[PDB]
Amino acid sequence: ADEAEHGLACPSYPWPHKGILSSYDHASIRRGHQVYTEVCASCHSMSLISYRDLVGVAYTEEEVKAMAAEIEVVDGPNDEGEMFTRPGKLSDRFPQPYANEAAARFANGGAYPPDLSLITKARHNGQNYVFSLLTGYRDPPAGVSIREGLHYNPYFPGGAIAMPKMLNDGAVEYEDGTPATEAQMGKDVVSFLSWAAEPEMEERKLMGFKWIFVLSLALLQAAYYRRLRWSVLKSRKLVLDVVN
Amino acid sequence: GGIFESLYKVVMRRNSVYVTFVIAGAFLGERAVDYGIHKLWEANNVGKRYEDIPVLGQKL
Amino acid sequence: QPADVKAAAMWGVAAATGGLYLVQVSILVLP
Amino acid sequence: TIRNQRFSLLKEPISSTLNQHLIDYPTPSNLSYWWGFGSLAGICLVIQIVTGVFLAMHYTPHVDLAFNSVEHVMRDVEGGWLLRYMHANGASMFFIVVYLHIFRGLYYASYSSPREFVWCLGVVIFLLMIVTAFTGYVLPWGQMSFWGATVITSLASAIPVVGDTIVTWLWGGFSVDNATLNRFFSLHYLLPFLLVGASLLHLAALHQYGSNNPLGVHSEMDQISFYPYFYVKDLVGWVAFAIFFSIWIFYAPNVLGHPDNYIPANPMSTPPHIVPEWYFLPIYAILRSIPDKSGGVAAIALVFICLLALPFFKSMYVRSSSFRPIYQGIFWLLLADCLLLGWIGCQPVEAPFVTIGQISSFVFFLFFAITPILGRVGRGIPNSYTTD
Amino acid sequence: EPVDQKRYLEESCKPKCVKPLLEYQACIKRIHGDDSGQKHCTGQYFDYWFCVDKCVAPKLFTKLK
Amino acid sequence: KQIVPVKSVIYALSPFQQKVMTGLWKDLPTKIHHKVSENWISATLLLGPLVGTYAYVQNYLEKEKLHHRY
Amino acid sequence: SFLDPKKNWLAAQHMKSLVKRLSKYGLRYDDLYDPYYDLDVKEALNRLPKEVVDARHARLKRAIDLSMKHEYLPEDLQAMQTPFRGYLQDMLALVKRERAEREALGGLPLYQRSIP
Ligand SMILES: CCCCCCCCCCCCCCCCCC(=O)OC[C@H](COP(=O)(O)OCCN)OC(=O)CCCCCCCCCCCCCCCCC
Ligand code: HEC
Ligand code: HEM
Ligand code: HEM
Repeated sequence: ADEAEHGLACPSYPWPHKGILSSYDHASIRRGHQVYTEVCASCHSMSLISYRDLVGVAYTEEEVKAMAAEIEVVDGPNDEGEMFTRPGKLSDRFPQPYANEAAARFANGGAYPPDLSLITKARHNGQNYVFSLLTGYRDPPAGVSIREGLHYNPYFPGGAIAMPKMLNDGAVEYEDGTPATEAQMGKDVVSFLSWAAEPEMEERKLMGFKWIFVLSLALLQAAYYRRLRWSVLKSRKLVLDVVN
Repeated sequence: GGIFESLYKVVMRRNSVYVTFVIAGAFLGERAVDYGIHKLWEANNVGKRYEDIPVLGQKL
Repeated sequence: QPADVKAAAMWGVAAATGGLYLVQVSILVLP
Repeated sequence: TIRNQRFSLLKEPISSTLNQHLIDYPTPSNLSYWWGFGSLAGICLVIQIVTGVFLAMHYTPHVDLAFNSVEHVMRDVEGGWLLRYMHANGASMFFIVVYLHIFRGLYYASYSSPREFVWCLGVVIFLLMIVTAFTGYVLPWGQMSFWGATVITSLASAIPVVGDTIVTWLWGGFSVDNATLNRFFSLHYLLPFLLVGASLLHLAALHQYGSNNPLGVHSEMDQISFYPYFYVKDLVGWVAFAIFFSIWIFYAPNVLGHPDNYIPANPMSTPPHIVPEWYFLPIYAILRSIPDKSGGVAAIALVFICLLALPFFKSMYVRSSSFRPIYQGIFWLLLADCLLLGWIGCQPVEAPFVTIGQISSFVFFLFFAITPILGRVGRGIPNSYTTD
Repeated sequence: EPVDQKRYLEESCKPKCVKPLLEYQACIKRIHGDDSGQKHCTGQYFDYWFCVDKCVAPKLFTKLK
Repeated sequence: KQIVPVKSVIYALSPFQQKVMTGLWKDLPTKIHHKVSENWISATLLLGPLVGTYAYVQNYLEKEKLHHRY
Repeated sequence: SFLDPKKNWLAAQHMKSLVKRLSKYGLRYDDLYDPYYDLDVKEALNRLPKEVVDARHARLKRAIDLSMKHEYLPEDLQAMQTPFRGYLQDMLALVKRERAEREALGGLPLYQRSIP
């Protein structure tokens, strides 16, 4: 049973952003964000990703402004003292499907759909885990009976998860002309979530490559400097008047 | 040998000139390394950058 | 004294170059 | 030499102390690259202090804003991700180089006379480092931070007479809550400066008696000044450490971390695997291995008792382990046992890890319980191998 | 589109993990025969699916666009 | 903290009259011979316990997994 | 017990290894006794003849120089080395015996270690 408690390990997929000089597939990011805002935004919330984060990554500023203007947001008290509602702006954050955690639990039968902002860093082996969990909605083995209201997922720690399979084949219509298969949606959503959890990957990797190279050159020079300074001592001949 | 001695007599007779040379070389080397790493980045991951998605401006 | 003046001017040039490299006001420099 | 007029600005009183104790302090001319780690722990401390100050310009010690403030540093602040990764991986680097420092001391028996005070101040520095790193790790207010703080501070109620009273006083209430977070933040800010003071006293004692050397022999015959001969050596060390640190910042920034810390703390739910950072793991492993948790706290105290009692052992005139084959093998066994015990800490408390940790702790204490015997027996070597 | 790359490749690499599947089927036989208390053998299931997933992982992204 | 003079005679050479980085890779095979010959006991003592414990743990884990796997 | 290399194979191997190491660095076993360590070794060295102490300092300087240069004594002098030919143990024993007597009946320590 300890095997079931731990959960089935997830493999190592060759992600397009995995390497030392590979970047996010921004088309995949855009598609994954579309999938999130269409199917996943009904239950899970990001609440750490502002709309302004999308410009220059997946969308243009006009597109982001239109998308923000699509939704409504409550605003601070007006001159009359009432809490009114206005269309969203570029600087607002992603909306929350539920007012509070207790509301989310009541809606979802006691299960709290976790915030997806850092889901690829919160879970061990986050990217592979999320992709496998989304796509690995298989049939339970012989003898195991999941309590009613739950769905079996081998990669979920415990065996049974509260969400059903949401990445149903043919659930979204991509705006670019990509067939929406379950694996396609899984890869796109994981790319989007991994960007949302680490928007600094490209700049971070560029800085790392440059500074590793430059500091290796510095290390070579420092070794030469040390060998030059110590060359006087390490090649001296001293006569000591003693033998044994 | 001759080239190193020639550049030595050019730029290593006053420490102020040497400091100016060090700063200028640091700046130029930094910019050159930036350019080279950026070219390697472009060569490696082609078809993924922001200004490459086919539908970048059609969400209106 | 003339040699001291030349050395001081060269050191001022070096310090100005260092400050310019640190701040990078290439955008600011209109004239 | 009458100082009627100025010769050297280094020898003027304004720069005389620095001249002596940095530029002109004589050191043995055969020191290896294992002393650069002592030179490098100070650099790690400075990096931690600077990055911590610039982080504290952005962190909010409240219980409803700590996690969001850390994410604010991650995302909104320009270069903030660099600051946070530098602080975290720099705590890791600080502990790595300090462990290398300690183990070189153990190998070359630097704790032996006359550097008992150096070793004891080092042990006090180790206490300060551990407390600082822990109370700082509680700051981001993740699941691991909250529950590690709960477990470790609650395991201070093992003291017989007071116990619950000290725990309640430390928590500022009845559970790890906002008061404990604010208190931990203030203490985390303060303690590194005491750590700087302790490092300065450490260096003052060492400079009182001078540094050891690989042979372990008296070395006032062949000595050279610190600058420039060891400055360049330490420079090579610093640049290599910079390459290591840059790898650990820009390519594997979370490998040394634990993913459950990226979940906002939830006192009504417990993570399945509550474990401290990798550099508290051996201590945690000893504590868990000894049952009867009061006994575990007693064992943790006994570890520091042994560390402080190391320099006050028997004769053992030969100190360097290059001339001590038995002590050399014992040291390698100790290092292997410490690495294994650190591995055990991350493992669950199920079988066979309980037995593996119970044997490992016994070996760890046997190391300290065997060295005086080695010294006593080896006190009579020359009379036995003499060629008369 | 009714096609699915992941399921397709799982079916494709099904014959490359015959031994764990055989063991799992034998265990299904045993569990059906017993059918007494609460016995189950998720272990064979885990081994078989883990090996299959280890197989499918690279080809899936190679064939995914 | 005094100096102890020894009555030596020391000949030294300018650092600019002698090559610097060649001695690193000069006589390399004998260097590797020394590094391996005088230290294999130490490497055995450092790594042997670790690999042995890992092998024991994996054996025990697999045996328990088979036994408990029904 | 008293285990010597004549009556113990393990002691024979231990002595062989120590001889090999000391011969490599060309310094006697007594040279490893630090005067700063005990302060009884300091007195014993203060009582020894100047020729002997100067030879000790020369051997130690040679060993430290070899350690810095990352090399060993050439095989000629390595075969000419005589470790375990002691020069200090008798004097150290005399000093410790005198200190023990003085401590045993009345007496103040003739020398003491500073703190620290
Ligand atoms: C961790 C939990 C807390 C409780 C810990 C309790 C202690 C556990 C370990 C006990 C170890 C032994 C303690 C007793 C001291 C040593 C006894 C001894 O032998 O001292 C003698 C020695 C040499 O003196 P000698 O020359 O023999 O005297 C002449 C007399 N005829 O004397 C010397 O060489 C003098 C040495 C001077 C330095 C001593 C340092 C002791 C440790 C201090 C740590 C704190 C330092 C202060 C800063 C931090 C404060 C918090
Ligand atoms: C977009 C397709 C979605 C992604 C990606 C994820 N979900 Fe869900 N989800 C829902 C509930 C009620 C839960 C809680 C179950 C539990 O904690 O047992 C979850 C959980 C997750 C998790 C957590 C996995 C883990 O804890 O290891 C992940 C990574 C996740 N979900 C991703 C509910 C819903 C839901 C309402 C019906 C929708 C539309 C989604 N989830 C969509 C996504
Ligand atoms: C005065 C100096 C210091 C200040 C002002 C400081 C301040 C802070 C602040 C504000 C945080 C929370 C921000 C964050 O979590 O990234 C933090 C975290 C931390 N600090 Fe410090 N710190 C200082 C020195 C140190 C030192 C010396 C150590 C190591 C011994 C240390 C270890 C840590 C650790 C481990 C964390 C947790 C990092 C994490 O997991 O996010 N700090 N510190
Ligand atoms: C804040 C962390 C520490 C710093 C900054 C530090 C700093 C230093 C410095 C600068 C030296 C002199 C250079 C050298 O010998 O390597 C030194 C030596 C020494 N340190 Fe530390 N140290 C630290 C932690 C420790 C610890 C934890 C111990 C052990 C408990 C310790 C024990 C020693 C010993 C024994 C020496 C003497 C080295 C010799 O044999 O010559 N140090 N330390």
